[PDB]
Amino acid sequence: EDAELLVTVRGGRLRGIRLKTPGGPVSAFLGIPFAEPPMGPRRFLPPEPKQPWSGVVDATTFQSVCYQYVDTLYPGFEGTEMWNPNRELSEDCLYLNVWTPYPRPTSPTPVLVWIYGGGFYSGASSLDVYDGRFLVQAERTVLVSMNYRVGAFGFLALPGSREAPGNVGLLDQRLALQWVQENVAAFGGDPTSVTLFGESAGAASVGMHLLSPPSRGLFHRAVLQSGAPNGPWATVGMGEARRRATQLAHLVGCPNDTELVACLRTRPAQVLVNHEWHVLPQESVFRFSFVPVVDGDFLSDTPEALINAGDFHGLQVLVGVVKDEGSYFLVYGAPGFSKDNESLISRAEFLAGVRVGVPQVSDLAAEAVVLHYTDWLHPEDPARLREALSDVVGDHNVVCPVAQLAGRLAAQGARVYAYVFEHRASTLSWPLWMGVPHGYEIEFIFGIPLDPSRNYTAEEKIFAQRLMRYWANFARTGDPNEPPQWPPYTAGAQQYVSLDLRPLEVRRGLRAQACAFWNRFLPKLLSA
Amino acid sequence: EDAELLVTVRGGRLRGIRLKTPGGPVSAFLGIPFAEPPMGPRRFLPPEPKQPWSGVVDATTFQSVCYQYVDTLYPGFEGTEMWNPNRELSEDCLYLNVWTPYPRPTSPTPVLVWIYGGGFYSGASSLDVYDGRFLVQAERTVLVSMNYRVGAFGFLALPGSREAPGNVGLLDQRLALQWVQENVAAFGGDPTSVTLFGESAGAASVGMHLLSPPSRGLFHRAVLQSGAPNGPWATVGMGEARRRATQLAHLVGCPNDTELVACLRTRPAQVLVNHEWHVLPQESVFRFSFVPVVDGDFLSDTPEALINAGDFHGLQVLVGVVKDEGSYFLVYGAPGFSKDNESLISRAEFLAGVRVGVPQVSDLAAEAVVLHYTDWLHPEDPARLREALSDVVGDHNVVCPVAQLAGRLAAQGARVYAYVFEHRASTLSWPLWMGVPHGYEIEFIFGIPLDPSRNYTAEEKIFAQRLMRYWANFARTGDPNPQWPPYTAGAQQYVSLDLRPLEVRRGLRAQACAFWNRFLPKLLSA
Ligand SMILES: *[C@@H]1O[C@H](CO[C@@H]2O[C@@H](C)[C@@H](O)[C@@H](O)[C@@H]2O)[C@@H](O[C@@H]2O[C@H](CO)[C@@H](O)[C@H](O)[C@H]2NC(C)=O)[C@H](O)[C@H]1NC(C)=O
Ligand SMILES: *[C@@H]1O[C@H](CO[C@@H]2O[C@@H](C)[C@@H](O)[C@@H](O)[C@@H]2O)[C@@H](O)[C@H](O)[C@H]1NC(C)=O
Ligand SMILES: Nc1c2c(nc3ccccc13)CCCC2
Ligand SMILES: Nc1c2c(nc3ccccc13)CCCC2
Repeated sequence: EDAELLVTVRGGRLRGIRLKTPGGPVSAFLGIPFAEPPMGPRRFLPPEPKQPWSGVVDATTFQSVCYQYVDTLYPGFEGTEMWNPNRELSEDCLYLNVWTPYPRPTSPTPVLVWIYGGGFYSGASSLDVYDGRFLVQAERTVLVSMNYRVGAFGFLALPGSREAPGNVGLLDQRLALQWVQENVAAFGGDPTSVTLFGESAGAASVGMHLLSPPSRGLFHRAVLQSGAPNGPWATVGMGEARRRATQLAHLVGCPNDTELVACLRTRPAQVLVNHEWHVLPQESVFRFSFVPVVDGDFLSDTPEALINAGDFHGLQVLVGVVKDEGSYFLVYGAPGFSKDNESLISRAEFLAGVRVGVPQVSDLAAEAVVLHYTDWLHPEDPARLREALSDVVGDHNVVCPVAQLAGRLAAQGARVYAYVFEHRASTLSWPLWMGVPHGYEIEFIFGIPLDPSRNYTAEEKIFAQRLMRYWANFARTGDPNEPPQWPPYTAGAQQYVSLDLRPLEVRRGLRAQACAFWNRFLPKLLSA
Repeated sequence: EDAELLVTVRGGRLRGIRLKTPGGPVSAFLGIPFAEPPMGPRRFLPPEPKQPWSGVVDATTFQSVCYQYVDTLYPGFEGTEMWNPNRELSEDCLYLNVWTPYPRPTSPTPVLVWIYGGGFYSGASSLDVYDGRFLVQAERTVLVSMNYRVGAFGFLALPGSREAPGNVGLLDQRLALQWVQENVAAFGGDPTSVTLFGESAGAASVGMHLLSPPSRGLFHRAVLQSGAPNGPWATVGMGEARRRATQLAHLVGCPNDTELVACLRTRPAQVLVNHEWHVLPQESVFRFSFVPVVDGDFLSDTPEALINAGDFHGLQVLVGVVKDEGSYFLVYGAPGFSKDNESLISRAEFLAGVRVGVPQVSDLAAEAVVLHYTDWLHPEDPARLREALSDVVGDHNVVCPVAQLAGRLAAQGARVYAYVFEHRASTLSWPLWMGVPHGYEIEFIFGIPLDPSRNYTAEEKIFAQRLMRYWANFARTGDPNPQWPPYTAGAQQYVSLDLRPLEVRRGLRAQACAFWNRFLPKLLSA
């Protein structure tokens, strides 16, 4: 037996596996339990640490995915299946993974912690596209990813109740981050240089760990990719959380908060998932039923409030977006859209879709959106209309939330780096009109193009290697630049770089004209 | 006696004068009385027609300027003095002018009727820059201009009262237009082809005649230059009109409407003028105390409602703006501005000026303006800020009202032509940063460059002749015609007027004017 694949952590002994890379061998420890299974009476409760075990836990394959809705819109389509669970669903799912160089490192090695996205209703650390092996081998880091509860199992909140307090999925993450502090050295990781990185809801979660003091001592640097804690989708108010938890109970035959959660706990997990989307107040895209709740505990104020009031000196942050953040979401409810035609919508469809992409606002607010995103020299051009609705959804949900976070953090002491990821993968199966859709920079950051079994080009492999260098430099030093150069983002100059097969190009403003509308004006209108 | 300079109109006999022009003689009848002098007990009342006279009235010079404020911000500066009165002030001012070719045409000739602007508080047909002689001698048309009462004397309104009903300045205009129908033939004019054209408030008045049926049988075609009846400055509501009338009264020592107007009539005209600007509710630019009031009589609804609801089939309209409508207005009250330095304002000054240029709106509305006119990659560039405040003032007060007027008329049956005038006159004395300011296309329409005594270039003279042809072509055919296409709500085509040939372009500040015409009203109701 290979001693490099035996590790003792505080709970007990683990047996790992050796994995091949086009470069060298990597050690992987998959399916390490870090919490007690949140089953039965423990559904909806904060995670409790994993009791220690005798014998040797076999950490040789991915454990199960937390219960979640499965995309069925395009059965068999690679563009959606790559995000669907690739292991059995279980509520017994709070496991984490460690990838480390082979043999295990000598000296403390810098640690990357990955938090997956998926709108807080979906995701898993087992997905192919989050494979740690390439970053570990190429950039000599230790990489940890964790599963955390999603949907109602992670974020159903009856605020004030002991029985369903909310944010427990967030607490899953924190527990994993605590686990990393106490055990990562056993694998050669340096617990004093831990960098959090995530995408979609994972980037929102990274941000929430920045703004929650108990989490803030658990890591040192942050990367937020196409997501932010201040997005209109990433948090919910106490009342709406209570209304949504309550409508779910009604939809599954339930039933006193205690009597209500008690009844929810007797229902099969899959039953809750089947009614997940029906709790939403409105037909929408880019809105999700059970997300983090602002109740004064995990988040003492709204993420936007906490950003504006924070002393962020001594923090380095890497943030960015892809070119076409909003595109794919349109085929999940915007009238006239499809992945299978050109989606050249009519003006009436555009106006309809504006209410789907910016839900729950006054008619005045909708008109203000229609005003900003219309070219009044071409009010009915279908191609321009498709592009504008994509820009509405992308600006409203990702780009302008991210721009606000970056600018406020920068103006309040943080060193910020910003990127726009502008390369469309040669392997992409979504239509060409979707551009670079939300999420399709992750495969390059994780180095997936280096897999020979996959058919990327020679330039994409080099591109992936550049990206891994940028991210790893940021982890080690707080600066993505190699020790043409990538400048910090400031509230004034608003400089960012474009990542593609061409060399770095520095540009100004993350959609500054649009994001003035969403960040500066539209809040004021909504208060009157 | 010269038989060409005697005309008989329904009131009596008139004696004219023969005028020299660079291109030949022109007959001019200047100072024809068309109403009884609105003096004494007739201050504030509708004009009453001139009663006929025996003998021969000498219509040989411009009559008096109606009582108005005189600009003193830059004493002696031609840029302001050229608009100030060039005759004595009097309430005895209701005279009009007729220019006609020499000898008088023997076939009926199409008529252009000019209404001057000046914010409804100032102006005169006497001004050099409205000299009719050049248009007449070049395009063989008959040109008429009239004086109309301005300020309180033309537009002070206590709505509902017979003693100060308001809009009497407009009725002065209407009376002159009635005069044109009964008498223009006596000079060779054709009362069946009359084209109204005006600028600033004169353009807004042209529009109000389109939207009031009694005026609408008195002309056939319309030209609106840098002004429109739907502009935020061109009308006022009944209540606000009454509030300003009443404050003006209080400020000059006057306590019953008939007793209030009675007391106002005992005040010297100059006393009224001195207190004109004090009734304005707010510090502002591009706002004027006494303007047309929407009271259901002359205007049965607001100019927007009447436009949006009107069937305009069979109407031809020529409309347009200058390049920099808003620029000069800023040195009259916007913080940091001067005609004498570059006025490279600070952002703090910019934000202040937005409240002066967009007066009487909610803080929310003010913010909506700041959003659309800030470049958020250069939020504090002084030059960009200067250019942006100019655009705020010009777009809100002129460009977008005219564009709204143009598009709605086109979409409901009218043939519309639109222009942007982009030539800065060689003679201009306003600073270079103001561009082509509001009003500095008029001299080219009237052909003033043909005056040899004035130092225009040979290219400006050719340019002036080209413009006069366009306007006169529009007057005779309804079509100014490289070809100048109709303005429509979809394609929104307009032409650029400068020393280069016609260039067709799209949209009268379409992105900005969607804000002012489509969105901002909705925001102001909630
Ligand atoms: C441009 O000038 C304005 C106006 O100042 C007037 O005109 C100048 C040419 C000069 O004659 C000044 O003395 C005049 O007062 C300047 O704005 C003024 O700033 C002063 C501060 O000293 C202030 O008291 C005034 O209220 C301001 N005037 C207005 C109308 O707001 C402006 O600073 C000058 N711009 C420059 C120098 O770049
Ligand atoms: C594009 O597709 C939209 C969705 O229609 C669905 O998908 C297409 C491919 C067809 O199979 C259709 O029958 C399905 O219901 C349409 O609503 C939209 O009109 C289409 N746009 C076009 C054809 O230009
Ligand atoms: N780009 C993404 C898509 C889906 N889920 C995702 C989850 C996380 C990050 C990107 C994603 C499901 C629908 C297909 C697109
Ligand atoms: N441009 C104009 C100015 C004034 N009056 C005007 C009147 C009509 C048209 C343009 C004008 C008086 C102030 C100086 C500028």
